Amino acid sequence: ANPCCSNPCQNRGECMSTGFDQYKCDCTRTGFYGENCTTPEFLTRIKLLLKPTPNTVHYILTHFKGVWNIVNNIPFLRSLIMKYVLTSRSYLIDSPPTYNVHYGYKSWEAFSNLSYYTRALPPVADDCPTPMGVKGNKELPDSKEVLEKVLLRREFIPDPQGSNMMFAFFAQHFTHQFFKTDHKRGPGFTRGLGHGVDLNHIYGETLDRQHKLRLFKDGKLKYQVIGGEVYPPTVKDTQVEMIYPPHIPENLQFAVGQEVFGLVPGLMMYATIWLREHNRVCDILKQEHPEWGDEQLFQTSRLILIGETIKIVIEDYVQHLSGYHFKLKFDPELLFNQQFQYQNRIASEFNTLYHWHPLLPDTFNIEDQEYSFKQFLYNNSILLEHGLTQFVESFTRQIAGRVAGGRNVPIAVQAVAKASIDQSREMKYQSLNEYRKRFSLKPYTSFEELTGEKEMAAELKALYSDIDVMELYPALLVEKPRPDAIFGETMVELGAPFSLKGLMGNPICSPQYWKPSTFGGEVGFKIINTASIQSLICNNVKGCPFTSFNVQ
Amino acid sequence: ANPCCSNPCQNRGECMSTGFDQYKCDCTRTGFYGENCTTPEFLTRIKLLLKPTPNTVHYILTHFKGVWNIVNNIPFLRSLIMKYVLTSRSYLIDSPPTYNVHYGYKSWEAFSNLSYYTRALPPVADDCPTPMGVKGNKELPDSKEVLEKVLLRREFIPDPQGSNMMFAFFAQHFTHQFFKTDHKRGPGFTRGLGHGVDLNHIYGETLDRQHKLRLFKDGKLKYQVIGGEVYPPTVKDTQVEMIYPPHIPENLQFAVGQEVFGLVPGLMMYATIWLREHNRVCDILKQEHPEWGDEQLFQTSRLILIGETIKIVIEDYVQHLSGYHFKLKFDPELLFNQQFQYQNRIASEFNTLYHWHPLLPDTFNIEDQEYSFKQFLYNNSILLEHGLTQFVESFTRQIAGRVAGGRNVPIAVQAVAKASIDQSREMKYQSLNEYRKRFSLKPYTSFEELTGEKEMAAELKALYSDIDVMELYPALLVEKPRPDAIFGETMVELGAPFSLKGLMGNPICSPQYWKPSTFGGEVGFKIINTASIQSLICNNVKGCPFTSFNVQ
Ligand code: HEM
Ligand code: HEM
Ligand SMILES: CCCCCCCCO[C@@H]1O[C@H](CO)[C@@H](O)[C@H](O)[C@H]1O
Ligand SMILES: CCCCCCCCO[C@@H]1O[C@H](CO)[C@@H](O)[C@H](O)[C@H]1O
Ligand SMILES: CCCCCCCCO[C@@H]1O[C@H](CO)[C@@H](O)[C@H](O)[C@H]1O
Ligand SMILES: C[C@@H](C(=O)O)c1ccc(-c2ccccc2)c(F)c1
Ligand SMILES: C[C@@H](C(=O)O)c1ccc(-c2ccccc2)c(F)c1
Repeated sequence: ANPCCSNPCQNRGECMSTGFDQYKCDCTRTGFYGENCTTPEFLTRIKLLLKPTPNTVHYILTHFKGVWNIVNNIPFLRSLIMKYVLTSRSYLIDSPPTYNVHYGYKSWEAFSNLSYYTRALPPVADDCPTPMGVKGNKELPDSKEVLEKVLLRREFIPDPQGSNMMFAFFAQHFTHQFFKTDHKRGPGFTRGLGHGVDLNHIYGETLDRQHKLRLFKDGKLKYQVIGGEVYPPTVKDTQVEMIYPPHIPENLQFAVGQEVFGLVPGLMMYATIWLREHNRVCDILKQEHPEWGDEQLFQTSRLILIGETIKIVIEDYVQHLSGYHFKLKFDPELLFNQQFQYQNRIASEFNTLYHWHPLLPDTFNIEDQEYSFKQFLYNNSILLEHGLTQFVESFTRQIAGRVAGGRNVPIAVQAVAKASIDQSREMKYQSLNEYRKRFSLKPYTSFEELTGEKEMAAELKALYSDIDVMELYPALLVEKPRPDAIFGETMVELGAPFSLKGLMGNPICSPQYWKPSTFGGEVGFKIINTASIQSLICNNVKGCPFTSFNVQ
Repeated sequence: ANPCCSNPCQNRGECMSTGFDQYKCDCTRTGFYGENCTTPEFLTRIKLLLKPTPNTVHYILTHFKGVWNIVNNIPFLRSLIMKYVLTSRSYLIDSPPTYNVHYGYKSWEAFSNLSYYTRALPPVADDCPTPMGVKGNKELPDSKEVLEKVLLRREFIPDPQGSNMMFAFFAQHFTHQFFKTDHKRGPGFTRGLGHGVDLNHIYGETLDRQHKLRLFKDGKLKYQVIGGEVYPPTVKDTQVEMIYPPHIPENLQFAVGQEVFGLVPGLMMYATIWLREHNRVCDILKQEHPEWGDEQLFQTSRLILIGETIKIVIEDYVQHLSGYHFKLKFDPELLFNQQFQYQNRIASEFNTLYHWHPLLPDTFNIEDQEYSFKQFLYNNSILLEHGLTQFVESFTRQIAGRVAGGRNVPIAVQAVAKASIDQSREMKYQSLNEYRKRFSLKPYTSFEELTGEKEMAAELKALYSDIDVMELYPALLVEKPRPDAIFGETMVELGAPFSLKGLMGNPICSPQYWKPSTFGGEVGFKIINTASIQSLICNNVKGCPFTSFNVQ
């Protein structure tokens, strides 16, 4: 019915219904015109003949190690490059946001309501004939079928890039401050109203909760000592609501401030590290500022840890998963002479694409022992038994699984992966090809071009029947990996834009904030500007265990 | 104690304590350096020698009517000018925000917490020796004394600019969607979490409330017919909470959606106009879109009314109060090639400066009759008796009072004006001269330079004793007016930046939103781009009564 169902408008033009059976395209600012925004303006034809493809650019970035090594030591150039990556990725995101689960037209409710995840492409109208609009059968393939045929893991497939468990758990810990689905509401609703890197997973989403985790002395977070070691305080001591199975002994119910973080020792590990880091920064600030009271110590520390997080997320985490020889840079000043919006809203599709469960192993090897999921889950006593040092050491040593390439989703979390398919559809996502087009990729012409192999492709073609109806979630996990890479094109070309906006669109990166005073002086500012995953573990973990997001 | 009390840092540099008795200035990006950021960089010395003063620029803008008349008809120039006014005003506001009642250092709580009004200058530390930091006596002059000596009105003083009661009630109606102090919390806390022009005063702040005001047919707001005329529905019909004295008859309790708007027929007038305008836009959208359902009609209409409001607020309201011969422009595209943040946060100081009660007359003349405050307050039957037409006619005819120039605050609202003084101090505002410095004005050197006269100046000098301790609120109302103007320099030089950010930093002004499809097509877009206070009254009010913000 809805004449817009076929998603006729191209190149980011917007489709609007003009009567029951006709439509119109708003080609404004697209660089195109015509009934569908398919015919290019002049300058557009040139830009197109000069735009290297994602894969081309990707090759250049992962080869010529000798040349990059030289560039990386010319500030004028490194900066010039990083600036480009930042701006060119960002113009891909709508800021301020538009569209959410319930609104496929622009609307104020959509903009104002912070409870929704925003949406990079509008949902498919509720009254379209097929789930993807017009193409395909009345019903999408059985999710159980897709799961089992192309997703589930037979034999564990290690990541060729060397991603270890430090990387996998950091990914899980970090993203879980801004992916916090509100299930009381539905998928598509978030509980993280910060919509970004505000460290709510350390400090708590609400004021009431933060106060319960706080010591109110020297700006510090409450903590306990077990052995000679610092761990978070108990639910009993703080009364902060945490999610634990009823069988968990009272002294093992840790607080930390993202309620879900008790369910995996790997999460509880980072929670501890960061808690230690905060109190560490407090002792530093208190030395430079004997006149400062409890509140400002705490507030300044949180601002510093936010800095540290972004610094590390860009220069170590992203650095690693990118595979680039070019040395990425966290430098807010690169943006001070550019058009850029210091705001952000986390997109449903970012959440969806970030379900990297293939990273998980079949057992968790905390050097010495090997634990199954059942043993590992909600079992902090493991953390206490081994200590942080063993753990860092063990998790740095263990390879995580390859994400793209198909058939690597651990059976232990199959319910999750199915849910991902089901909720994708519940939220009315558009097709894989529609998202590719949305992000300046060329659409796939065959399941075989998507996977880069023959078997899974045939299996998919039997279920979906038409490449143009292939769903976004599955395609991501099944997509042909870049050469010796962990992800395919789609993952990286949707992810980077979402990721960099959430990173750089943080108030502390804005000119008013980005100055020494903001962080208690040159000494606190340095804490941000020299932060690394390595030093985070070095300053806070008992030995000074070597780490990396990289299995050496 | 707090070594930062003396506000030693100049030119917008930030002061930070570095030990109990010493301080440091962060001169980052100010254009200055040195212990206090007082000594200019080179390019700064030049910019300074070329910066015409506010009064100079103001002269040029209000004279040469012949030249402006020519410029106003050269698009390339009008646009070029408007662009400049927009960008140059805006760089005066911190965006994203910083500082609020409780935070004089940068902090995350300050940034994240939408319940606070933000603050253009930090508060004075709770442990400073004097209220203004270091200067002045242990205590500020008695508020009752300042009120009575220089504020209260003896003889009504009409505005030399011709501002009428249409202007005064529009100002009150318009600003009361974003000035909504939460008295449960304190001054310095707001209830309008939209922080800007979101038309919550028509539609309601919450979803629950909006639904109660909605008809759920053709996108329309609920309404009743009395006589043959459209007025808002009753509290009884909708159950929407409204503030009315207990003696008000049930059929006179109107709904509208800003709970306070029942307390003045001038407010209830605009509320009705805008309600009519919404349903008018719905009938239009329904014609261009027979396929559209209730929700999208409603949502698109609200987006259009938001446009109309900003269009009118800039090209008629601001136009009028400015006194400029230059024809201001509402054109979001003027910013598309500039650095500008499409966000906003309403500042406590904006609230404070906008207390324009001097505008009010001694009696409200609804042509024929003359009502006192007691008669006018919470008395909608007046609105019913006369109708909208008489009212528009009457209010266009009646001059409002001059705001600056001293001694024009109606005795009827003296409690309010005192409150303003008291709450200013409760919230720890800095001195008038500190705010002047903050907005690139030269500080006043004598009460006599501030007022431009002898009597009130001597009266003030006896109370405050030192010009550097003169409070911001009183100074605004007492300040020497620009020539035949309603406001002085300070009012206009603080106001414009706050006002324009709130206006242009609205999502609909951002490139993604500013296109025809957003508003249901070319026909809806036009409704925005041709809106005027005149046509608003023309399309909605029974005759087609002539109006203006201007007593002719
Ligand atoms: C032992 C390790 C892990 C376990 C036990 C686990 C299990 C789960 C479970 C039970 C859910 C909730 C599913 C639902 O509510 O439908 C979930 C969601 C999710 N998982 Fe994992 N997972 C693990 C590791 C990871 C890792 C390493 C990542 C890396 C990014 C990740 C990414 C996500 C994301 C983004 C969600 C979205 C949930 C939300 O929006 O709150 N997970 N996982
Ligand atoms: C009959 C006309 C008016 C009456 C009876 C009136 C009275 C009041 C009252 C009772 C308050 C709240 C007192 C308090 O919250 O402590 C207030 C606040 C305020 N008034 Fe008016 N006033 C009138 C007209 C105006 C006009 C024409 C303006 C033009 C701008 C204006 C600007 C403001 C502002 C900005 C506030 C503070 C808003 C808030 O935080 O709630 N008022 N006035
Ligand atoms: C080749 C080394 C310098 C340039 C690095 C650019 C990093 C990201 O470049 C990306 O390339 C894609 C295709 O060109 C585009 O679609 C993206 O918009 C762009 O961000
Ligand atoms: C994780 C293993 C259990 C679920 C798979 C059963 C349903 C279909 O899985 C089949 O089995 C083989 C797997 O190697 C493939 O060769 C087939 O192509 C695949 O379709
Ligand atoms: C001759 C100039 C034509 C009108 C343009 C000026 C628009 C506003 O000019 C204002 O002037 C003040 C002092 O220079 C500054 O405080 C502001 O930065 C600026 O916005
Ligand atoms: C370095 C940068 C880039 O290539 O532009 C980048 C940023 C973020 C990512 C990323 C981050 C998280 C998920 C998916 C992708 C990326 F793959 C590359
Ligand atoms: C025209 C423009 C300007 O001078 O830059 C302008 C904008 C807003 C205002 C204004 C608006 C509200 C309160 C105080 C001042 C102004 F007086 C002038």
